[PDB]
Parts: sequence; structure tokens; C-alpha cells
Amino acid sequence: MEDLVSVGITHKEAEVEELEKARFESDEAVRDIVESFGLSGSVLLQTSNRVEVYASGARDRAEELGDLIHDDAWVKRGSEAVRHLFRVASGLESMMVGEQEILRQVKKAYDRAARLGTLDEALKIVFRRAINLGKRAREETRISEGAVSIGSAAVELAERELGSLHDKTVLVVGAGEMGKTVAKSLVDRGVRAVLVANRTYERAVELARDLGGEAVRFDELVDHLARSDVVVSATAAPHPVIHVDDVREALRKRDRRSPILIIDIANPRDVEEGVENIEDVEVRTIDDLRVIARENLERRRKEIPKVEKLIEEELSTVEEELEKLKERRLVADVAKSLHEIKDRELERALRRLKTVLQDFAEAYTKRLINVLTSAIMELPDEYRRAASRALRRASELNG
Amino acid sequence: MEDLVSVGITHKEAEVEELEKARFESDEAVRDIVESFGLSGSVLLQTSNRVEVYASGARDRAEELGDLIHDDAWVKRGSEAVRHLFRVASGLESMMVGEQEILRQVKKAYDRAARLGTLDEALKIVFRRAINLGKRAREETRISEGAVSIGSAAVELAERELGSLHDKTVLVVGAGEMGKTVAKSLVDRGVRAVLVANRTYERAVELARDLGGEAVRFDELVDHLARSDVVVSATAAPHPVIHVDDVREALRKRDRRSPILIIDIANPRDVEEGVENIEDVEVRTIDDLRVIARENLERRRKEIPKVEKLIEEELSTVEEELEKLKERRLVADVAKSLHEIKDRELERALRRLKTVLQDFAEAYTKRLINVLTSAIMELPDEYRRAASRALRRASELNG
Ligand SMILES: CN(C)c1ncnc2c1ncn2[C@@H]1O[C@H](CO)[C@@H](NC(=O)[C@@H](N)CCC(=O)O)[C@H]1O
Ligand SMILES: CN(C)c1ncnc2c1ncn2[C@@H]1O[C@H](CO)[C@@H](NC(=O)[C@@H](N)CCC(=O)O)[C@H]1O
Repeated sequence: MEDLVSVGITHKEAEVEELEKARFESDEAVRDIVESFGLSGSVLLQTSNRVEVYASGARDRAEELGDLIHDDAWVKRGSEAVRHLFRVASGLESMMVGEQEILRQVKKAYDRAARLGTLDEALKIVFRRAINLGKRAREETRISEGAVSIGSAAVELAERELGSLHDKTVLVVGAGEMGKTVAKSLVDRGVRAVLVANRTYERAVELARDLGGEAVRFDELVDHLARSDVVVSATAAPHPVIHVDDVREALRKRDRRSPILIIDIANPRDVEEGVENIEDVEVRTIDDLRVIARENLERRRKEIPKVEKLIEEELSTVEEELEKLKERRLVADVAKSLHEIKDRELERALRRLKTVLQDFAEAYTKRLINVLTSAIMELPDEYRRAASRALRRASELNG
Repeated sequence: MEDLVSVGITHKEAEVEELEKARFESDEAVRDIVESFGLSGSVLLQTSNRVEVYASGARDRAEELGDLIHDDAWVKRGSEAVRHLFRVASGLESMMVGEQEILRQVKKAYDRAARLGTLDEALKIVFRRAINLGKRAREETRISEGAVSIGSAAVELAERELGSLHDKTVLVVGAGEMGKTVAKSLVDRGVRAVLVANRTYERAVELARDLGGEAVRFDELVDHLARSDVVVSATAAPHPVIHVDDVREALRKRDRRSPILIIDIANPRDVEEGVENIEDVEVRTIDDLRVIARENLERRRKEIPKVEKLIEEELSTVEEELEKLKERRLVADVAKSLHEIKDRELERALRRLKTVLQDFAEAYTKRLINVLTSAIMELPDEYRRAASRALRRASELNG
């Protein structure tokens, strides 16, 4: 544990511009860092909301590591560093608490390191456990349940108002960005068709392409309504585009009764007052979506302590993992140190008090190795390494 | 070095009552301290102007050691602790800079420890060097030359005014304490006889006894003067006791001309104005003595840097001494640790792959001992001991 440090700056303590600066431009930054600091390993985790460097073997240069991130970068050591990673992977350090994306981003960080050669066994253990933990926390708790963005909220609302969306048609009117976000969420959920209309046909062709939908004429809005079940209206011009008369006409046009959900994303409003009172029509706003997202976010936050309990349990596990690792690495070294004295010394008894018992010293050597590894175990790691260094320096020279 | 601490309070930072409190009452305090703190050794140096405890092996309990001295006791470690000792023995921490007494007091501290069993090899090395240094500093520099008290100043003045004192007679008139101090210094220097007079005969008998002199009658003052060469006058009553007429009569009485020095210690003055103008008579005061002492003290202070240079040289020497000590103690332990594995393991090869080469392993063991001692050498002492402990724990158990 103690041989790991974490350095970084995040949205928890810095603004969107202090984060940008700190961001590393080069896809190979994790590799450069390893060389420029003689690290055993490193993983670089960077998103719009954090820049964090995990390093193995940094360790008298932790504050320095902090420096090529930012003058207010924090520095975490050992258990705290791993705990922060576990909190990041589990979604606890994200604005959208529990979000799936940050887990994907931790995995990408791990892969980029794997492929650039900046992983060591220790970071493999930590990251592997971090990744499996993020998955478990999201399965065993409710930390990632419930819509916490406008897009996902629109899907919850549509599902509640209309049922299964798979066979529904979405009409998108206008090009406002929040409208594009809502439409993409509906599309990702699964709908049958998307119709796109805009007062400038070319804006429509563009968005339909994005969405995988069909650009339609703005002047045929009545027929569009007649065939649609969810309407996403986000026009830029300040005039309403969905009128009572058009909606009534669209509904009389269709032989089959079914509910229509109209989501008014524009301000001023795209939907004429009174549309909401037409029978089979439901009207909701961008504000209604923000309310849904907020209620769900507030609920996800109440799962944080259950996730934190999972984390402390997992910390104890990885701690023992890392110890077994060091035990394994401690014996192999010591043994190479003691076998080299054994070999050197083997020749010499050969030249005798003249004028295979191979043997006693392979046994005595095994005994010595076990004795020494424990002793280096046995009082710590701040050291362990140098004493492991000392035994090893002394063996090559004095041996 | 690093295994030594010094704790204490001195006149440099505390007043005469903060020192008293801290003082240890029991002649056996140094021994009690050793037990109550599990020390390898300790020397207690205590005088009216300092209470200092030197401890070997205290070392995670240094601040604690500070506590049974005083809440403002300082704590010195390693080199600084030894440097302070060297400064104390050399007279540099004393009000009377360079004074002989503090060196005697350091030696007594060393002897008391020797005799109570609280010395270890390390404190022997340090104290021995401290003692030999105090002697050298006082021989090779002028740090302890020149009178720096009223008593010693009176001897300088008497010697300058009169020459050799060995054949001179001292007359002491009165019992004022500063008069007693002056007389004792003259006596310690070497005079032929001391006459003691007081308006109360019994006060005289008392002081003469102290001084090893003769009590004489106060009313025979003229004859006393006639036979004396130095007069120390320190009467308590406010009347002058040495009068012009008596001095002239005393001088006409004596066949042989020789100078008389009269030291007036009293205030108001014991000596009548005008006595100083009698031919062959010299009169000086307690004030004149303070002037002499001060000039000499100011001169001794200018030798401080030469003494400090001696000290830094000596620190480097003892530092190497203490290192050789630890090397010696480090090999003997390690060897006992490795020979016990050697012995344990020796039996067992005996039981063979059946169904003296004593020998190869005495050689291999010697090799191992040299290798290991260096490694424990090799990265430090904050540790060295525990690693020396670790090797040793691991050997008894795993061996
Ligand atoms: C080209 N570029 C900078 C870019 N391209 C595509 N998507 C991007 C992006 N930057 C950011 N994003 C996305 O926009 C969100 C807000 O900035 C991003 N959010 C995250 O990466 C979160 N997953 C971070 C969580 C954390 O706690 O660190 C992303 O969805
Ligand atoms: C009984 N008793 C307390 C006592 N008896 C005899 N002499 C004593 C004494 N206490 C002190 N002395 C002497 O008086 C001086 C002033 O207090 C003492 N000075 C010292 O011990 C110096 N040598 C200290 C130097 C230092 O730097 O610590 C002593 O001469």
C-alpha cells in the first residue's frame, strides 16, 4: 500500500479552467511521467472533471508529481490514495453520483497504461479491484439507479406516460441543444422512427442525420403530429410552433386513439397554452425534467454510506493482496541475494585443507532465505526495499 | 551518536527557583531513572546552575525524560547533546566562563554513574572525551585564566601590590561574608599567618577556626597592623575601624619598611579617608575587586571561539568512536544470530539421503556475518537495532 501515491485536482476543489490547465495533452503522458520520475508504474485518469495520476514507486517525489498537474493538486498516499480510487470508480466523486461513465473511464485509464507499458503488478491489483468494485457497488446498491440528467429523465417520463417506447415515433421540432440531448436519449433507449423538422430544412437534414432519422417538411407539421407519440420541441425562434388547432386536427386525422407526450424544451415556450387540455395529450417542460433528475439524484445520494461500507471492506482485501505481493517479491530477491553468496562461496571450500554436500548449504541457504525474508517483513516498508537493497548491495560486494 | 539524548534546564534559560524544583534530591536518582525508563545508560549532572540528564537508549522517550526535570526542560539529541556536554565541560556554559569547578563536577557526575552501574560504553566514550577536552581547552587556550571572582581578584591584587604572599600575614577585621571569601582565597593561595579580630571576641574565635588562623583582641589593633601585610576589613557596624592615627602608630612601631595592602570590603567604609595617603600604605575596595573580575571575565569571553573550534574537532573524533563502537556491537550480535542458525542447521544435514566439513559453513557463516553486518551498517540507526532485532527475532524462530 505505502508504495502508492495519488496526485490530482478535481471538480471538488477546482473550477473548469484550473482543470483544463492541468489536463495532459499527450496520449503518451502516462509514459513520459514514468520515465521522468523513474517510477515502477503509473496510470493517468483524466476526464472533464478530474486530472489524477496514480504512481507506483514515486515515493520521495510525490509532491513533485503534484507539480506537473497543478500548484493546488493534492497528494494522497497508501490507503488514502486507493480509497480515493475506489470512491472514483464507485461513482462517489462524481456530480452525477453513481454515473456509469466514470467506471468506463477508469477502465480506459487501466487499458491505456497496459498498452504503453506503465503498469506494474501493484497497480494491476489496485485497478482491477477498483473496477470490480465499481461494478459491484452499482449492482448491490442503488447508487446508479434513476435518471439524473435531462435526457434520461425524458426517457423515464416517456416510459411512464406512454409505456414501451420501442414501437413509438419521435418528432423533433427545432435544433436547440437540450432538444438534441433529449432526442438522442430517446433514440438510445429504443424507438421505431424519428422525424425531424426545422424552419430551415437544412438544419433538419443535419440533425436527422445525427439521430439516424428522417428530415421532414416543417409545413407538414399537422401530419407529423398525427403520426408521432413523443414530440420534442426546442426551436430557437421566439414564436410558439405547436398550436391547439394543429394538435386537434392531427388527432382527428388518426383513426386510432393513443396518448401523445409533448416535451417543451424552449423558452419562450414552443407549445401554445391550452394544448395540455386536449384529450390524449400530455405536455411537460424542461423544468419537469430537471425536477425528475433532482429527485433521483437526491435519492442516489442516500446510497452513499452503503457504497462507502463496500469500499472499506474492499480496502482491507486489496491491502492483504498487496502484502502477499510484497512477500512474494521479497523472497525472490533475498533468494537471489543469498544464492549468489552461496555460489561464490561454493567454489572456495572446493580448494581444501589439503595438503554431493551441495546440499547442506542448499538446506542452510533455504533456511537463511526464510529467516531473512521474514526479518525484512517484520519491520517496514518505508524501508523494506533499501534493507532489501542493503542485503543485496552487501552481497555482491562482500559476498 | 543518534542513540544519545540530553535533557535539562539551566541558568541560561531559568531562574534560581525553577532550577531548585528540577533538582533531584536522591543520590540514587540516576539509577532510578535508568530503571523507570529502561535505559542502556545515564549520567546525571547537577549543580546550582543546571540540572541535566544524559541518557543512552532513551530514545522514543526523550520528551518524557524532559518531564521529570521540568515543563520547560530542553531536549537535545545526538551531536547537539554531545556538543552541549563538551561546551559544559569546557566552561562555556558557565557564568564564570572557563571555571574549573564545572569540569570537576562533570567528572563527579561520571564517577557517580560509574559507581551506581548506570554507565554504558557509549556514555563512557562521550564523558571520557568531554573530560579530556575540558582539560585541553583550559591548557591550550586562555578560557580559564585571570581572576573572575572577588576572592581570586584579591589574590591578583595582593600579588601585584606585595609580591609573593607565602611569607605574608593577613589581618581579617570583622565577619562580613565577602570578607570571609577574600580571606579564604588568600589562605588557599598560601600565606604565613592569619590574625582575626572582631568587636565580639567569640565571632573572631569562630572565623579564625574556619580560616586556620589566630583570634586576636580587637583592642590590640595597632599591634596587629604593625605585623600584617594584607588587611581585609569587613565589619558589620557602621563605624570606621581603621584610622589614620592607628596606621601611623603601627608603621612607626615596626623596624622594617614593607608595603601594607588594606582591602576595605565594608559599606559604609571601614577605612578612614586619608589612610591611603600614608606612606607604604595602599587602600583598595570591594569595588576595585569587582572591576578586576569584570575585566578578566571580558577577556576570557574573547577565547570562546578558539574553544568552540576545539569542540567541533572533538565532536568529529567521538563521532567516529561511537561508530566503531556500533560496528563492534553490530558484528557480535549478527554473529550470535547467524551461528545459532548454523548450529541448529548443523545437526540436521547430519540425518542424510541415506538410505570435518564443519567447515564450509564456518566459512559460509563468516561470509554471511560480514555481508549482513555491513548491510545493517549501510542504512541507519533510527533502525539499525530493530533490523538487528528483526534478524535476531527471525533467527530464533525461523532458524
Ligand atoms: C472532444 N471532447 C473534449 C469531448 N468529446 C466528447 N464528449 C465529451 C468531451 N468532453 C466531455 N465529454 C463528455 O462531456 C461531459 C461533461 O464535461 C463528460 N463527463 C465525464 O467524462 C464524466 N464521466 C466525468 C466524471 C468524473 O467524476 O470525473 C462526458 O460525458
Ligand atoms: C550544601 N550546598 C547546597 C552547597 N555547599 C557547598 N557549596 C555550594 C553549595 N551549593 C553551591 N555551592 C557552590 O556555590 C556556587 C554558587 O551556587 C556553586 N557554583 C557551581 O557549582 C558552579 N561550579 C556551577 C557551574 C555551572 O555552569 O553549572 C558552588 O561553587
